[PDB]
Amino acid sequence: GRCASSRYLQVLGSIHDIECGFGIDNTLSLNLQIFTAHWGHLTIILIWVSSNLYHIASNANYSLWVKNPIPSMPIAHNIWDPHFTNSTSTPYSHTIITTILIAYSGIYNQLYTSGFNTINQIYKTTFTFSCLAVISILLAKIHINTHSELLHKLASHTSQIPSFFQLLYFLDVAISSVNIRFNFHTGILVGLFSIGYTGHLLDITIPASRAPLIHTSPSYLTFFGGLKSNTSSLYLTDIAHHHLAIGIISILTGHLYSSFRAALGTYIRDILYTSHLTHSIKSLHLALSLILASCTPLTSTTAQHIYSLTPYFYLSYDHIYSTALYVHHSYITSFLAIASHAHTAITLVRDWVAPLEQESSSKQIRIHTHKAAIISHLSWVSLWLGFHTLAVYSHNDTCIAFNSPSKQILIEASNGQLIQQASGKALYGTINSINNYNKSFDSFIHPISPGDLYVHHAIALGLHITVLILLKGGLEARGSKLMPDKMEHSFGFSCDGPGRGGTCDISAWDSFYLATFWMLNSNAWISFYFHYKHLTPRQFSESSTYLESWFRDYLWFNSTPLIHGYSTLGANDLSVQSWSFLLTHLAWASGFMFLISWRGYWQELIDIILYIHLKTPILINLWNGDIYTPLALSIVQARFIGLVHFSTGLILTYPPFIIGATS
Amino acid sequence: YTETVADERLFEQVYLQYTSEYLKGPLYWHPDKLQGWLPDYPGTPMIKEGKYTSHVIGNLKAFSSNELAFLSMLFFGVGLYGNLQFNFYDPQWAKVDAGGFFNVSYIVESFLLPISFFMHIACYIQRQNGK
Amino acid sequence: RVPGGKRTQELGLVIPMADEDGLTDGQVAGLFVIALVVFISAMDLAKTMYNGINPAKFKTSKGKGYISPLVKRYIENGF
Amino acid sequence: KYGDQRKFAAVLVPLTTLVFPAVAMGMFVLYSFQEDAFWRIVPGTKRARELDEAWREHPLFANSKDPLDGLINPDDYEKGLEEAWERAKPAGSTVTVKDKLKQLSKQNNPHWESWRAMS
Amino acid sequence: SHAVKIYDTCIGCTLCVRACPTDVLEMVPASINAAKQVASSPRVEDCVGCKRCETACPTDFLSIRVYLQDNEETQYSLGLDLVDWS
Amino acid sequence: PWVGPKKGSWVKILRPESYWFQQRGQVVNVNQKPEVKYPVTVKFDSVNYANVNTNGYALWEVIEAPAPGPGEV
Amino acid sequence: VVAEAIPRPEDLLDSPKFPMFEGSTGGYMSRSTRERHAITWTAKGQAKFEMPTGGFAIMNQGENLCYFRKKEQCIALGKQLRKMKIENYKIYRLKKDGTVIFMHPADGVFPEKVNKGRVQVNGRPFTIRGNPQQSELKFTKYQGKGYEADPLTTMFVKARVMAFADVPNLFALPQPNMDELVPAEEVDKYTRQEYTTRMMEALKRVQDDRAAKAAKSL
Ligand code: CLA
Ligand code: CLA
Ligand code: CLA
Ligand SMILES: CC1=C(/C=C/C(C)=C/C=C/C(C)=C/C=C/C=C(C)/C=C/C=C(C)/C=C/C2=C(C)CCCC2(C)C)C(C)(C)CCC1
Ligand code: SF4
Ligand code: SF4
Repeated sequence: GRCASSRYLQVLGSIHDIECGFGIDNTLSLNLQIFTAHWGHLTIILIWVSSNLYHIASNANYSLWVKNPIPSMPIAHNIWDPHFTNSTSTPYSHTIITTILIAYSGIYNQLYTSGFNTINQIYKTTFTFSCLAVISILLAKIHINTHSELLHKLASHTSQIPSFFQLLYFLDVAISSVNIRFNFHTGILVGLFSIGYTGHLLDITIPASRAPLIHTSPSYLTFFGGLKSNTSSLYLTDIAHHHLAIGIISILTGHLYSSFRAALGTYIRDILYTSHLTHSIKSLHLALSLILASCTPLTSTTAQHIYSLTPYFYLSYDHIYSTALYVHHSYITSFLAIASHAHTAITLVRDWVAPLEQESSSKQIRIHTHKAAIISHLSWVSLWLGFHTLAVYSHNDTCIAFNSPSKQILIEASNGQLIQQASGKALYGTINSINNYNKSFDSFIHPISPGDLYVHHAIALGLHITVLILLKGGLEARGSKLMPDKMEHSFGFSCDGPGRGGTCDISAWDSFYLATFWMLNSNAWISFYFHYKHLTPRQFSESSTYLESWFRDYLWFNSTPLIHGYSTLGANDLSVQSWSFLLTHLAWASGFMFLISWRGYWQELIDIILYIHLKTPILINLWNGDIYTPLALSIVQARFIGLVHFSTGLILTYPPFIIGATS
Repeated sequence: YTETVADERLFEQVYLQYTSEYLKGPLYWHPDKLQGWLPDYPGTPMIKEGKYTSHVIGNLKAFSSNELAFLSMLFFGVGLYGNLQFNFYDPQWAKVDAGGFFNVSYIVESFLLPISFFMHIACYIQRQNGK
Repeated sequence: RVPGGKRTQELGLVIPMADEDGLTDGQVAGLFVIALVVFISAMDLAKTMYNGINPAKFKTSKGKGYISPLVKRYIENGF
Repeated sequence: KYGDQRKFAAVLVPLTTLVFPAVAMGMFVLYSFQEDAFWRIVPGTKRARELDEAWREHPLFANSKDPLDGLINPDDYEKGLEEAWERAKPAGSTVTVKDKLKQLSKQNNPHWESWRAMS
Repeated sequence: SHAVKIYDTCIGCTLCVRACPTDVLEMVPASINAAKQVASSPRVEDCVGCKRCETACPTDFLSIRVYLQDNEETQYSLGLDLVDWS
Repeated sequence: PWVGPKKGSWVKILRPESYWFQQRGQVVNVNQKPEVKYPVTVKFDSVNYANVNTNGYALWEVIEAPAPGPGEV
Repeated sequence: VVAEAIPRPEDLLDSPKFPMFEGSTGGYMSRSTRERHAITWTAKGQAKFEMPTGGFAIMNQGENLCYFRKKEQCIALGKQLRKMKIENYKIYRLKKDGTVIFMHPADGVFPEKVNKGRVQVNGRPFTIRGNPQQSELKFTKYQGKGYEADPLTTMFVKARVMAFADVPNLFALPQPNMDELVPAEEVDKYTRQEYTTRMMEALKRVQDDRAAKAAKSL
């Protein structure tokens, strides 16, 4: 016997699930594979950085954008596509000149702020980052060899006593050690990296931004505030001082755990054992979940503070950079946030040992004892938020459709206004006690209106429901009342049969699949809020309390330039935006059939098609189907493929709209 | 005699009661019994008798309860003085804004408040153990 | 270029293009040499990851292995 | 001129987006018919057996798959268990610890990992 | 091939055996219930995985449990008709 | 000598995977054969997802709880 | 039980045992499949029935014989026949070589009827919840198959779960002395039974040292 066509999907669904590998027999192999994969991924990141730097160096106009950044537009890379018109000139080129694309990433402001002035510096930087990619791959090879050499040194290893087998658990102490990793991460990788970047700023960035000054004196460490007037960005001296302070704090903190000597520092196990934790820190899924849950606030605050307090030169002067960066980082942090819950569920399925029935000692145990209370209260708050946001929006829509704008229910956002007032009083007290006052903070505090209150309630509803689905999946991954053996099965499995009431979407993976739709919807709400307030603050402040305003004055109204891109009147430089808009609509709708239509129909359809192929004159004498038997996609594969189509469509439909509306 | 289900359950209970006691001993050697795993470090028991042992406070395990109480109250006074003399009374912000420097004594002292909190925690832990 | 979007037309935003080349062919070739080095090393790394660790090397491979003196300390310092 | 980099594009773009992808797809469909294909996720491949046996040949990982591995002195454990069962043996029960454990280890699951018979 | 396991809670319904569409299950004598019989799954290589046996089992939680193994599918566990894997 | 709870006596279910875990149900009958592993038969007012309101439990999964009372499972 | 001599369906064209059936495209796909399942039965009257592969059929008053690609179709037809009070039907799997394997009434008694000599295959001696946790059996014989564990392993891991919750009374495993142990494997003292005595004395020394160290500030 052999396999069917579903082998490809089955293999690719766990192609990186190194725990599911067949040759892997021990944590040594798993940890070494993960470490080597980390090295390869770092190489990929470095090559990507070098790629962007090269294309800015070669197929771009950094040397000219740096001179007049406010009205100029950067170039991403050239367009070489043989499908364009070999005659005339495309709307993306100045007549006979080559074809170009406008960069919406923001690397131009990054390099300008960091101190780049010439193309030659960018070329040297590209070369150095390619060198670093080589170094990373060679480090991967080095560590593979060192661990294989330890394994070979077990050919000259014996304790002369039966305790020699204890060495089995310490072979991967290089990777699995936690105290040393925490100490050196928090100290070196955070604090000293910040201190080195402060040195970079003081040596290059501040010297290459103003007239020549003293030999990088300590007057380069200022405490001004935000939004230097000329470049509309944070003071580079303030940034250097901030990185210096963070570096000092994290360097001091990095001396906490017992890393290299047994006589200094406290152990993480003893820290947890005397607190409300003591979790299984040897689980890789648990660590991954709680560090993905750490990159999530970091990325969300990155999205918030790149816009609110623009740190790069002339970044606020670009109407497309500011929206694209915020939306990108919001989507990245939403993905990481749902990742944290997905891997928490995988941790509970795979890497969690629980007491017999009643020992309420582990934190997961105490959570599982009253998990029903958690889920019931999360459902209650989700229901309240949904009911009272949709109902008030419906009131506003109905009363404004009935020619009565004054009959709306507009709750003044008093709590957010109080927080803003307190923060503004603090900031104004800071500013008034300065001999160099009249500072600006850009959008750190923004006008808050009833529309803001309603949108914040909608966002809270989305977050609550996403957390509800993910938390329910995590807590009932090991067993629910409907299926009280769920931890005997895989993390993702089809169903439990039509009996016992019917059990579609019962696995924890199915809970993740359901929660990804809500993650996408909440992110869409957040992005729509930001983009609408960005396009017209006045119209958002007044007419955003009724959903018809969102439907008309934002979606229908702002989609005018994009659809007009390519038509029977000529093309604009938004032609790619409109074409990708339609393509992403097609991708989004194509995944509906993988979600709505389920397997058996298609399996019968595939049986009919296979009947045809085994009935066609020439095919039957070459291919009997016994080798790679065509079969319909399995249930979990179908749900995942539909989810991928839906996610791709929903995500990639937005950047064309952003570019058409802002540019 | 035939092995009734009650007899099988009795064997289950006997086996579990014996083995759960045996595995705690020095003769099972499971990876969950390593240092940094569930069991306490050899010479440093953290929790015994449902009370924080003296080894919790690390290098302060040899300190007396009276010494820790005095250090806790002294550090609380000094740190609270530093915080109040840095924030509200004798503000340093205007002085440092015009090119001056912080009163370094205030900065050093203000870090003694959380130190005092944990010092009084350690004082209570020492008092519980009779040290 | 034929601009699209209201703001580009109503503000006069323009996209300057350098009349020079950017990078000469020699610089591109210099980058491609190191890119090829990355490529060869990455193919080797992919092979090694695909095949995984070989534990049976101690029966055939020469030498006797080695544990660095710090790795021993890290082993006996704890976990 | 601002062009003259298109001399690189006219070779690289057709190459890496047509020749390399087609060669990769052909090589992948060829690899799909090897006996080693997807040996890490597909059960019953020869290389998986060789890797498992190679792991078992290592002196550290000989008794690694045994769930009961760890008992430093299994004879002491068995003797203590037998002594504890003797004082709790119900009346004239005829079951010993040795055969009880022997029959509790031997289950009947013929269709478990039967895919270890082709490669 | 899937994995069909029978647990001690079986009460000799024979409903699981009757519901199986590929004769995977059978009744064997036993002494752990008033019916003096428990189910067995000697031929799970023919178990398609329809889980009708689980639908038919009336114990509080199923005395018969079918564990799906998709990376394990054989021609019999897939119900292949147009194609032979032998 | 009768073994297990009396007939018609309410018992609280201690089987963790049972649909009626920590619920209560009347004892229909208790099988007196020592060879039967799950002799206690309990019927419930609330049916499970299989629309079955009765199940057989082990001797160590019923604790002889009082009557449910008003508005109590 | 005596297996019949069911010939290969490609060599028994026009047999008197074949019931009168309409014939459809649902039959087994020749030119691509060589494994066929055959079901035979003896009827009393020519009662019309439904073929599992579409189309109806009329049995013969004597012997009957049908060929199908899948065992499921044969079992479906067997249930349909048994509803008509037709017992004594046998289902055979035909190998490509022509080998006849007797499948459905394997011991001659239908599986819903208890027959002596059968043994509970794939039986587990506990409630379904009694299976060991998947997390406990990582990188063992049952890496992701906790439901396949033998009951002894389930009891062992249950006892381990019971033990590894009384943290204060656990025994921390001593750290190996890598630098001064670990000679060449040929450098061993043999004396295996003495090695356990060395284990006993070394662990006694470790425990005494730990007790002495603990009795300093505790
Ligand atoms: C927009 C979304 C979308 C799309 C594209 C399809 C497409 C299809 N559905 Mg479908 N379906 C959808 C949504 C969609 N469905 C939804 C929401 C449901 C609700 C459950 C269903 C329910 C459904 C059922 C129940 C059935 C179908 C069927 C079909 C197929 C018949 C049409 C066909 O063969 O045209 C061809 C497919 C196209 C997409 C046309 C465009 C093809 C492109 C434009 C040309 C080729 C591109 C080119 C080669 C690029 C190469 C790729 C690139 C990587 C190089 C087809 C694959 C039927 C079927 O399969 O019967 C034959 C069928 O029975 N669908
Ligand atoms: C006797 C009626 C009754 C009572 C006292 C409660 C009480 C409660 N429900 Mg509830 N519920 C009910 C009926 C009832 N429910 C019905 C019929 C449904 C089906 C739609 C629900 C669906 C439901 C959900 C989905 C949730 C609750 C929740 C809750 C709790 C928080 C309060 C809340 O969310 O209310 C809001 C209640 C609703 C949104 C449901 C609609 C209210 C119905 C229509 C009232 C019907 C009353 C009935 C007709 C009275 C007839 C009297 C007459 C015969 C004499 C609380 C214990 C939440 C929870 O567990 O958090 C702790 C929660 O998440 N309920
Ligand atoms: C599930 C309930 C719930 C949730 C999750 C939120 C969530 C949120 N509210 Mg909010 N709010 C609620 C109910 C809720 N609200 C109710 C019932 C009212 C009264 C109409 C308000 C009035 C309100 C205002 C005026 C503002 C917010 C704001 C906010 C946001 C900032 C957090 C904050 O300060 O909230 C405060 C925390 C709460 C309100 C929690 C109270 C939860 C209780 C249980 C709700 C029921 C209370 C009950 C009706 C009181 C009856 C009194 C009666 C006996 C006399 C956040 C998204 C701010 C915002 O978005 O500004 C941008 C803001 O300015 N809320
Ligand atoms: C000889 C010479 C030359 C030539 C050169 C060449 C021919 C080049 C080419 C080059 C090339 C053609 C390159 C390419 C590259 C590519 C790359 C660089 C990629 C990479 C990737 C990576 C790195 C990643 C990877 C991975 C994956 C994805 C899978 C998994 C694993 C890993 C992670 C590894 C000249 C005359 C000029 C000069 C002189 C010298
Ligand atoms: S249906 Fe369930 S309880 Fe009845 S005989 Fe089959 S396995 Fe046993
Ligand atoms: S899943 Fe279906 S084929 Fe398998 S044993 Fe149960 S009833 Fe029979």
